[PDB]
Amino acid sequence: SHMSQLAHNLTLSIFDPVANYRAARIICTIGPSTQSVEALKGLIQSGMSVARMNFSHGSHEYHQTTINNVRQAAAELGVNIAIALDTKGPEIRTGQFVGGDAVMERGATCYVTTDPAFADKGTKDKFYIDYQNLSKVVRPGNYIYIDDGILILQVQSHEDEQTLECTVTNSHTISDRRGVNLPGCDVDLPAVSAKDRVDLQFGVEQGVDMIFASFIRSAEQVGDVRKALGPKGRDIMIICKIENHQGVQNIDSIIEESDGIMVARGDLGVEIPAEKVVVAQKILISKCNVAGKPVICATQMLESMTYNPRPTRAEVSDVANAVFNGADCVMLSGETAKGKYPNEVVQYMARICLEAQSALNEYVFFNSIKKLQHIPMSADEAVCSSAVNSVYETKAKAMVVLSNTGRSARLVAKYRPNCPIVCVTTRLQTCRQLNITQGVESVFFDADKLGHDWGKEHRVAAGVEFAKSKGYVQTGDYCVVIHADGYANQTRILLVE
Amino acid sequence: SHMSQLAHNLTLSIFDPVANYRAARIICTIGPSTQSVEALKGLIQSGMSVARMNFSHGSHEYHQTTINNVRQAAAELGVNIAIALDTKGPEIRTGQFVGGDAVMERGATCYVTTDPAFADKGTKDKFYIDYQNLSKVVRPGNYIYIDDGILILQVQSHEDEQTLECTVTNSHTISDRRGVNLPGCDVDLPAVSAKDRVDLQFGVEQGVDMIFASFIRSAEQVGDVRKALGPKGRDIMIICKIENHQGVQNIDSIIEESDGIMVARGDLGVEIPAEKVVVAQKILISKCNVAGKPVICATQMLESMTYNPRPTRAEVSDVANAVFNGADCVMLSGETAKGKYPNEVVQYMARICLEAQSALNEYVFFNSIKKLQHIPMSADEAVCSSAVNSVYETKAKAMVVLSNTGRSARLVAKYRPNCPIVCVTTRLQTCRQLNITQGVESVFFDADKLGHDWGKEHRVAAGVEFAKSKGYVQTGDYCVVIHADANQTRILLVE
Amino acid sequence: HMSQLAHNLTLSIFDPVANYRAARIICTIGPSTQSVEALKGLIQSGMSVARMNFSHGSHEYHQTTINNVRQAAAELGVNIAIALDTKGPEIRTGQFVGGDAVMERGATCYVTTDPAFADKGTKDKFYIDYQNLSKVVRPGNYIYIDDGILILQVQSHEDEQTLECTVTNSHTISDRRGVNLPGCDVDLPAVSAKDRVDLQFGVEQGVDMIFASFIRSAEQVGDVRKALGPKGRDIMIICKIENHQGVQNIDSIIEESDGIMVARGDLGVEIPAEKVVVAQKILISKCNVAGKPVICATQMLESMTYNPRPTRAEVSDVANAVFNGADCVMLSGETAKGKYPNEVVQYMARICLEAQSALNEYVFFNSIKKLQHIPMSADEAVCSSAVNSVYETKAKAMVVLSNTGRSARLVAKYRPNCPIVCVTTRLQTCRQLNITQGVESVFFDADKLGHDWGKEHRVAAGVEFAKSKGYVQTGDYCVVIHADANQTRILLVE
Amino acid sequence: HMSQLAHNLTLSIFDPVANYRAARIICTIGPSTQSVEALKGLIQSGMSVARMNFSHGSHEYHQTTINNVRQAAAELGVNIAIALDTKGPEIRTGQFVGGDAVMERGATCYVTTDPAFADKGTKDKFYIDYQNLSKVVRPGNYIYIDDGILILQVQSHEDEQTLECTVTNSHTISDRRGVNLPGCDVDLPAVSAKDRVDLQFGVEQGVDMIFASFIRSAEQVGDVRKALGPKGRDIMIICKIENHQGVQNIDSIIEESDGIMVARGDLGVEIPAEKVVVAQKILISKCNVAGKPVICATQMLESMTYNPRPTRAEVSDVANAVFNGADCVMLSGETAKGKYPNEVVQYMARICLEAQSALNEYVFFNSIKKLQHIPMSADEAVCSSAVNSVYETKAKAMVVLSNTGRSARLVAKYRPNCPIVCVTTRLQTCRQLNITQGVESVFFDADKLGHDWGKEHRVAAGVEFAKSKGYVQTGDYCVVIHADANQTRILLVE
Repeated sequence: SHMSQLAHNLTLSIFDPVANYRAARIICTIGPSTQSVEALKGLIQSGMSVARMNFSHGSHEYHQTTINNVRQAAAELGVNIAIALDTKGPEIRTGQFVGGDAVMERGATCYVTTDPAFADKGTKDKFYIDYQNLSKVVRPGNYIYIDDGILILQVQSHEDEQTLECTVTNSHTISDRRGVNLPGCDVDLPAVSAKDRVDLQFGVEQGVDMIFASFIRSAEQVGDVRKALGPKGRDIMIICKIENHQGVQNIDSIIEESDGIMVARGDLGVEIPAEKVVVAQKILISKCNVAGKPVICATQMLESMTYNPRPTRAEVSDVANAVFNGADCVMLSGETAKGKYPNEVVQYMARICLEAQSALNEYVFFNSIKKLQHIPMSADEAVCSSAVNSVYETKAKAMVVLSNTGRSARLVAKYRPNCPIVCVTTRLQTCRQLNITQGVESVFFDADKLGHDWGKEHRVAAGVEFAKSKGYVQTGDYCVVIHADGYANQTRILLVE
Repeated sequence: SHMSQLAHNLTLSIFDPVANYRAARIICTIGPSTQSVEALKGLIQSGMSVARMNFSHGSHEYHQTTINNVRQAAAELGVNIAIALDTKGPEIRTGQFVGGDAVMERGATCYVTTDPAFADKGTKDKFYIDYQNLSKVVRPGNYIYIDDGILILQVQSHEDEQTLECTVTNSHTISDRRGVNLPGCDVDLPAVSAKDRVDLQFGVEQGVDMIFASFIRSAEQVGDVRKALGPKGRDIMIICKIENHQGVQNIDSIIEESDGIMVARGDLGVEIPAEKVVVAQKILISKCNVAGKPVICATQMLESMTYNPRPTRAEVSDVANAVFNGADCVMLSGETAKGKYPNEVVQYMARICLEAQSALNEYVFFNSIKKLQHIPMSADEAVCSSAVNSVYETKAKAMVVLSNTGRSARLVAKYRPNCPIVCVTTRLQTCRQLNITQGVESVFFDADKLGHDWGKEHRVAAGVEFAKSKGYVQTGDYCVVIHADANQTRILLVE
Repeated sequence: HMSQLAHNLTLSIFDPVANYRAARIICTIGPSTQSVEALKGLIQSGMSVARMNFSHGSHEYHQTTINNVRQAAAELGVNIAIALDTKGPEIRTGQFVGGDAVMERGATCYVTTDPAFADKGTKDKFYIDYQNLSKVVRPGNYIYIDDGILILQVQSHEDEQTLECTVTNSHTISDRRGVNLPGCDVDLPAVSAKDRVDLQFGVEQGVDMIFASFIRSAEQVGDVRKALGPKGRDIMIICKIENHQGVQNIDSIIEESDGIMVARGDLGVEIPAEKVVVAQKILISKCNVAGKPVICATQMLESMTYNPRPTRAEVSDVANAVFNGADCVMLSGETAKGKYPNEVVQYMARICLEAQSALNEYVFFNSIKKLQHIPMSADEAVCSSAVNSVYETKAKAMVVLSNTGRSARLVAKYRPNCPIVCVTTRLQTCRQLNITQGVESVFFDADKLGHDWGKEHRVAAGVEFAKSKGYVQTGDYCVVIHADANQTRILLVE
Repeated sequence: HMSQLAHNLTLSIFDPVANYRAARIICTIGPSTQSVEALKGLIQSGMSVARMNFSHGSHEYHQTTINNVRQAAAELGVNIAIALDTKGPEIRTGQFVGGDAVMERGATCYVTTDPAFADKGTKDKFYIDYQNLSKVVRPGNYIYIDDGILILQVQSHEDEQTLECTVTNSHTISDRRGVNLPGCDVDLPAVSAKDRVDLQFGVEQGVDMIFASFIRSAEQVGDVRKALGPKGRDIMIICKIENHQGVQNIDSIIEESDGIMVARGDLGVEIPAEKVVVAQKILISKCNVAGKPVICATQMLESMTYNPRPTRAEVSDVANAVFNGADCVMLSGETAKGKYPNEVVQYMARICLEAQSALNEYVFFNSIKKLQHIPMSADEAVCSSAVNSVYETKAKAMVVLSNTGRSARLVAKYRPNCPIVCVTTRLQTCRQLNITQGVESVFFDADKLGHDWGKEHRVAAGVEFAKSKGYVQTGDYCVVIHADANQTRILLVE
């Protein structure tokens, strides 16, 4: 019997043809070294499906350019690249430093103020932290984690109402404006602060496709986001970023009430042990798989390619095992944001994603997933899992989903067929929005030009002809056609003509 | 965990409402006590779906009458009753006896002859056997089996070219013209005798729906029967009767080449031990479910109700278990042909079938069958097996299968959904012909009167309405629609 | 190879029968089989359990059965269990003038509780032994005489002891027949004062098990136990399920008793016959998962009471009782008053052997396995993991050392595809194991052949039996198990 | 609840870590961990195997490694395995004047086989030790240098010993680096004269296992056993899979060797990085199914050679080596020339502990069982059934009496959710089990504490170890097993 992965690894051979449709999706973070149309085209061409604007930095005019360029680059290449707005959030940062940085030393005693006068002239003996309620929330004995939690200062006493005496436990030199975390204090900051509310309204007007919501801990907080986007942005997706343990603990309620998860390894790892982050990843990705919402593998992906032409052995296994975990998206930050090799990172990630995938036990995923759905299931759920089951039964070589919001294509993608899925939509912003779901590819069908398509056949042909041109289907091959969402519900098996 | 029948048994309570819609189908043998339109109406009304005509008896005129009445009775009630023409076959029989019977006592010597002169005036001391090359095929020491093999004669020598000296081993008294079996001789008779060919042509002209071909041993003999049916009957269903051990052996090549099987326990029992025949049944019924072609639990069904008002505690278990094995159909012979209780026999069998069926693990069938299909499967095969899988996932209280030849209805029927299957046909014969396939009902759709229906949605509506008015589905209930040959599945939210 | 259906495709009727019947046969003793010569025949035809029906005959009569069975079995060097089937809360009609009655339909008739009318009853007025009948019966209620194929309907009280009754179903009735009262409180004690003495008789005579009649409560079993005394703590209690009051309770009744008997006939009194079949499946599958013995009970090979061969259906009935999962099949009238007691059993052997050797053995082991609460008790794991070892090695026999039978019964629970050979110091264990399928019991006399502190001697005797019955040869594998402490060997039969 | 996906849904990181590390850690001893003081520290941090890399250093040197490992583990009263990793058919470049070369791009450079260039090479012409190099290479061929990251193209033969080469890739290369020749029959024998001598030294010093290099062929393993000779028959042969010829022949190789090491580094030379990941899965799962130890091998925690903390990716990579199914993880240079040798092992242990205590155990047990041929031999079944018992009973530890250690190794194969405690009279079994996951050895001296014929003393010692490690308590169940015969017990720990 060919039950589960172990059984499957025994057949696999690396010398066999790399089965060619890359399911996994790549997000890049745009920044100084990739903002230009020209360099964006390269990103698209290397394998980007999502541009990620990071609102922790840059004016609106900045991001506005990133928005205009992405659109133009994409239009020139004739593809659809989803734009994502990534929330600043309830961030806590240190001030700047005189000279480059600090040089925090071990034995050292140092001072930390919430006095803004020390922002523009920070020093390694005393520096700024922008969290105004710092000295009203911290006791002596507590630690302040700085710079990805790699620098730890214990708090010793209150120098003044605004300044903190601090011992320096760890030691390492640190750059301008770094990530501060206060374990064991209620950080009162709201998940959608004054700035975010205006950042998110900017995103709605500009027609972003999704939000990457930073530091979500509450099921209730995802609510504050939805509300701040307003009804004029009821259709924009909310992809919650899990960054702290409060978020892991509340993953279920957060998933039940969101559109997807980004598993932010870097941040979790600030106060979660690095080895436990590995498990955390597995748990998060799989909860998402089961729920059928998109999940993104987060930070420190191919980290060495920010400054080197070739990634390290380990970095590679990290990407591969991310796919194996069951990731929809892998993502790059600095590597493409400020990196010295923006095309090469994306290309190489694409290759690793392609490989890993073609070695996965595609089936088990489906079977495992089916076995966990509550029966009796909703028509459209059954409609999809049966279609996927049909793919497997017939060895069908492509699926054509006619989907208009994405619901269907996303709920099919849930059941992991061993073939490419081709989504055909009259909504362009669906094409974009399906760039975070694995294995789906979107073919736009223009209802303004090519008619209303009542008989629904014109759109199905459009899907097959695409599938045909991509190499998925040849005259003879089978093809599972599905439509879900009183009509709705419908599946054909087509003989590709 | 709930994997198989044992698990399922622990939850069942006999006191629970009996899931209505008897899946199994009933075949009756028409004869003197059921030929009247009047009696046939009661038979139909009692639970009959298939009227079997046994051509081992009666002129064409007799069966013309059977057909005419079966038809008119059914037409009057507004139902579709399939007519089976049961082949005579390669039958060996004895002649007649002076007075009712024989009276074979034990160590007695008797003479068996192939001389037709003795056919009308036979005796316990010497009588006729119609198979002409009897003497030319039998060695001394062979047993001659008579009357469902309950009387065994041993052959001692040839008295002349036409007569055999026989010793009597079993003692029983025997009626006129009983079945004769010769174990261990080449019974050279054709599987389609010259008489069979005319009977079969008579079948094609009167528009029978199927042949119940007796004594099939070959892959190739099923051919012989089709070639005899001619091209004007290219559509008539051949059901192969498995009646002997040469038959069980070749069951596989036979199934692969026929439209269905009848497990004739009585005839298998002539020279296979009863206990073995039980297992034979089990094999043949499962071999047919996986093959997806009909199977009929054949003989001696509810036997004592030929002449008693109520059947025996055993006869019932025997029926219950027939449905449990996975039979499509249950057939009566003597009970309805000559029977003193033709209605009550069908009603009781109706009731037993409903009960057993409603206590069977429907799912374990589906899955067990799904996991025995060689992948990759042909589109419609998958389309159906997944359409069923859709049912179990949604607890859909009905299915609507639009099928023209019955192929699709039959292929869904194979995967045992736990609900009524409602077929819609634009061919009337498909309605009759589906009466041997389990848990399916047919709604006819007159493409002549009600339009040719392109969008195939007028037809669905009808299939749904039926289901709605049979009690199967209401507003809110889910319903699975399927058409194959092509390929299309909907899940309807019945309004 | 998941399920039976899949397995059925591979079977062939022309393949040799695997020689070892696993199901066990119980025969009821009566006039035609009480003699040592008749019992010898019965044993050799394949009887495993002498059933004494205490509804009929004195102790002296039953004493004779007990003495004669013992003497028969001994002469053949075999061990035969002895069941004391209980009378219980029976209601019977009185006697009749001339053979029977002949109840015709539209007839009005009279049913008394007055004892005077016992030995001289007619079809116009006849006795019923239930004293409180008239006090528990509203007019309109049906009375069910004779396995409930004669249905009276009550019309009024002619007096305190007599009921006016209209006759519904018309069929003639013999002497003294089973009366049943649907929808009344039959106040009859499960263990009655006459039953008390009966049970104690069995305790003194060393019967091996009781077939307690008409069990309705988990508690009623208690009544049987409390009456067997502390001197009969070892006697097995098999509950007979004879009514819907006991089908509904089957669950708690299994959890308390030592095993079930599925009395199809007496269930069939008011439960429609078709359902009885399903009830049969449920009870057997329930006992099976519980790992306690279950007997398919009445109306078995019913025509072989007067005929030399059974009816087609009477065969399927037996065959299906084995597939259903039963440990035992029973014969009542067929062996008790039958004309062909030997031939009756000899078919039942043959049918059992046939059914049993076509029955997918694995699907059982797996089905029961996948229904046990985890974590399971050591002894439980021990056996299942041994039966697992059996399938993994294709081991051709098992050897269980059990002193009470517990271990053997827990091995037999998980259905290996081979014989189980039990080895015991207790003789009563040999007998007691005659109702659990797939086991054969070898006596090992701790008295004459030493105590066996190594267990190595009893095991040689296990294998040696196995080897002799043609189960295992030099080369074969034998799974050796001892539970309760908790040990399992896989032997390479020398 | 079927597979990892289902199990992942339950898991939470805040559920306390299970306190037993199954994964085993091998360290390559080098110039920074050869002292007893340093070896104590390694062991204490979690090293189970000292690897002697014979590509470098004299016999004298490794003699020192052998003596110290011995003495350190004796002082700490622990049993520590000594592995001899073989040089094999290595192709290496000579030394360079200055530190190294600095290969700039499209520049012509020369390659000699002429020894007189070995000690004084330049970036313009340098030595390579393979003699038939120029007899075996065509113009148009590639010479790979330094684990792949420098590619030369052969242009023409300057002379019988010198190749003209264009430099394709630009990176500088240190002293004596590895040379590879793709699409050339590298003829060198798998066990060379120098290796033959090396192995005999191994045998004489009582190494416990060989880490044989560049194993391409099922019958090259044969050559290693021939060189080890009859005096070293009981030394294990762990074949290193290092080239693609070995990934193809893994099947024939595994079934013929004792175990597999997965040398990502050298596999990575001509096999694209992302494929190696897959080859790792394939090689690991293959061994698990075969029941032989597999070791994840190169570039493990690579940055901790120079840094006090690993990277995020390095951690993932270790973790996944456990999820993939490795028995062992190895550190090469990190403990050899490392600057944080203890901390390297410490961090590694910790990772392996985390990964494993979230690694669905039961799926391994089934994945493997459902892949063994039936009918399996008694000891196979005795072991699988034992584990099945472990699961049915939620037993908290196992105890194997195994002398050569076959049975322990063959139990570990089925992956119980408890620690395995192996008990042995043979000291060398204790060390040799240092490479199978989730097993610990207790040495039972047959010379001081009697022979123990009834095995009862040895089981006590089994359970006591268990007890003192906080695995089993007065109350918990413990599965005892001895195979090769074939006996399983479930003990209620006293």
